[PDB]
Amino acid sequence: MWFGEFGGQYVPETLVGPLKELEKAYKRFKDDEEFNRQLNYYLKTWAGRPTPLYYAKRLTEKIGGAKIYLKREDLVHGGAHKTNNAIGQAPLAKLMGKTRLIAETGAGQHGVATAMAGALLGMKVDIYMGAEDVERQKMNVFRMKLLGANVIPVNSGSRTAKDAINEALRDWEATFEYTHYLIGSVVGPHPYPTIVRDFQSVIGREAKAQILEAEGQLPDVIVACVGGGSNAMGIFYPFVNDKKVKLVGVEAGGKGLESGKHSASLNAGQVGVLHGMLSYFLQGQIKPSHSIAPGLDYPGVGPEHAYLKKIQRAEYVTVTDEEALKAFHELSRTEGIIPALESAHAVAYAMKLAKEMSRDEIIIVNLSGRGDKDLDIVLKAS
Amino acid sequence: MWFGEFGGQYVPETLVGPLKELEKAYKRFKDDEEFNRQLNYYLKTWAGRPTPLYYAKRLTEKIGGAKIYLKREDLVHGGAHKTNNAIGQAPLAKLMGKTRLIAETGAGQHGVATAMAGALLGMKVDIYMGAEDVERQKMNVFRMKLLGANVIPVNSGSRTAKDAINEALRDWEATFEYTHYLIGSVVGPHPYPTIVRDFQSVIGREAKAQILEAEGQLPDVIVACVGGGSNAMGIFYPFVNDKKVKLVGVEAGGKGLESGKHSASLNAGQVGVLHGMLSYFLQDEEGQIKPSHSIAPGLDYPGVGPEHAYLKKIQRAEYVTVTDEEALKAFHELSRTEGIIPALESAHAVAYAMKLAKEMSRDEIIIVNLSGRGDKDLDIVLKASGNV
Ligand code: NA
Ligand code: NA
Repeated sequence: MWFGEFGGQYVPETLVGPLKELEKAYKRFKDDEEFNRQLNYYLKTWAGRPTPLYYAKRLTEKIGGAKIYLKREDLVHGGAHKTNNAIGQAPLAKLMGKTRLIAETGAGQHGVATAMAGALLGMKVDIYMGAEDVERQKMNVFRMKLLGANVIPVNSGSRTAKDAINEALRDWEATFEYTHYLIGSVVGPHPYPTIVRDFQSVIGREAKAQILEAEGQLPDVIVACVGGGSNAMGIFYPFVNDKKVKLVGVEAGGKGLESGKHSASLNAGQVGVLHGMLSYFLQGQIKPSHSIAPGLDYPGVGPEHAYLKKIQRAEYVTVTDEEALKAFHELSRTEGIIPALESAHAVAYAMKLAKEMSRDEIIIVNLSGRGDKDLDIVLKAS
Repeated sequence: MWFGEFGGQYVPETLVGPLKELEKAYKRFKDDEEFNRQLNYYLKTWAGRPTPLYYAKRLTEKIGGAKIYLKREDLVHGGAHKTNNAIGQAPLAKLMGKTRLIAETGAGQHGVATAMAGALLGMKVDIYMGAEDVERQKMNVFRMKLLGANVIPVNSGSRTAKDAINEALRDWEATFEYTHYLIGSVVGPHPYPTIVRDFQSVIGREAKAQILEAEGQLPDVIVACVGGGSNAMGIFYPFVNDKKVKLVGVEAGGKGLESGKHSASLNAGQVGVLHGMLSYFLQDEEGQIKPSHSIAPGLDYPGVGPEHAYLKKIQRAEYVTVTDEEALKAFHELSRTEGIIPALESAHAVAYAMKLAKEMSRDEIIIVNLSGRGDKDLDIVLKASGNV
């Protein structure tokens, strides 16, 4: 329910029933042999798991310190770690007798991931998306329609992600009998933060096993970018108990901390209730965020990261638009891997951290996705 | 050098030393322990091999006939099988003491794959590309420059693939001391058709093991799309001695075979010489390579590998055509039905597999090589199909 004081289930009574039903359904299937046989089989044959753990040899020699490994989630079907979550939540919903999936999206990336999972399982999929987001993300919207999903633009208020979230809550409230709300990150009321993190944990369990095979030891640092925080928890969570591993989350520094134009909820937001959870967001009411990485452009952050920060298990830092962009070009030229701009934040801070560390130390960076979707954006910038 | 009567080494005398040195190095390293260790390590950690074999249940049942499995080359780093070849050849060139990679590309996908490999190995990369093809493929070209590669537009001839290949050939002739010419399909002068096939054979080796594991027997048919024939030879080759295994190569039918606007070299082409090989080519009454059309840019290659010409002669493999209309429907169909957006080249294979399974019985099996992912083609498909 909670992670320290963070988390919770602060929703209108109308949503309490649907949430307990989700929580009970999850408790039953989570460890179920048959449900896990279906999920591991989709992740293998359909999604491509396991993803490799890659030694960035040339980048490492260039900077001069720590060995840099990349967890290559960029190679997941769809090009983004979000697939892991969406393909876990979709079959679950079908086991509860749901014929429909809804979800909201800002950058369009969870939109794509959900439409894909829906196509696979033959469920209807409706995606809420602010009309201003729709215009900015022409290609993700087309991807969604290609996969057979309906994209409902929201043409009220600020016409942004905040307006789309609310419209999806009102929808689910009306249609939970047959509809599952497929939340995209480790946010929202219990049990979503836990469910999402459990479905992304596969990343860390593989990474863990892959670095023991390659180096004979656990890593010294694990770096990962943080929007809501699903890829970060995914890779962090199997190492939470291992005291020797530093966990570093990298939030979107945007145009700089002092400009207002960033998405550093943990580093600069205040605690509050939002989206049915107690955590950090930028604010009284939500204030707008910004990031060149569209997936990091979300006012809030996960309550389990809020917790890890409070108890100091994990450290959180920022990287600017300019820093991520240079790391986008760096990894491309030096390793032949074009990273998602979200992932480039992690890479950019890994590059800074490596410089100050010893040649015998080890950083693993969660390369949360590939850069193909971001080519237009980088072309306007450069 | 030969596959029956096709293949050969039809290049100026200047290129014969370079091609002997390449053949000598390949025979030295092909079975070398360390070379294969490093190659397999890259193919695993950098490219993401193995790729899974995926059962498309929903599609199979909708059609109501033979089983359809997709070999998921769309998941390889880069989005396409091409990477398998590029990461085979680039280290080989380095071990030969070369510091520069050059390459032809028409769709831009091979040039991207070449750029990625050169970036990894820290080699210079020059990509020759038809000026008309540069204009039609702005994101693949941006990808190449992002990767550190220089792109060199070709304004000679019809400014298409054919001309890029010749300019590539002319450059290598001058610079072969330091430059390896990274040929991107099972084409070119010997030893390239053999080499490229050998580096794509991994696909069929994985598929053979995976289908045995999944079904307890070999496939009844295997379907791959054919431009130059790289991905098809890759999946075909480890099954060629398995006599019962049908092999089907699907070529671009374009607007229709009777329209001339297509790219079906094996079905409608004549025997000729181009690119330093003897194989099948699309040409007119006066011998010149005719322009090739397909909605799938990677099947614009105006000829085909000599080994496919050989397999067609001895009727080991069958070769068919599929139209733009048909491939485009398969692209939509696979996206809705399996949530996998295929490359338009691969959608040719799927389209044929969908036609073939319907006629076959429910206990027969078809492996389709899903050669690439469709992200690169979305601008094309939105223009063709429309903004829904
Ligand atoms: Na945030
Ligand atoms: Na052809």
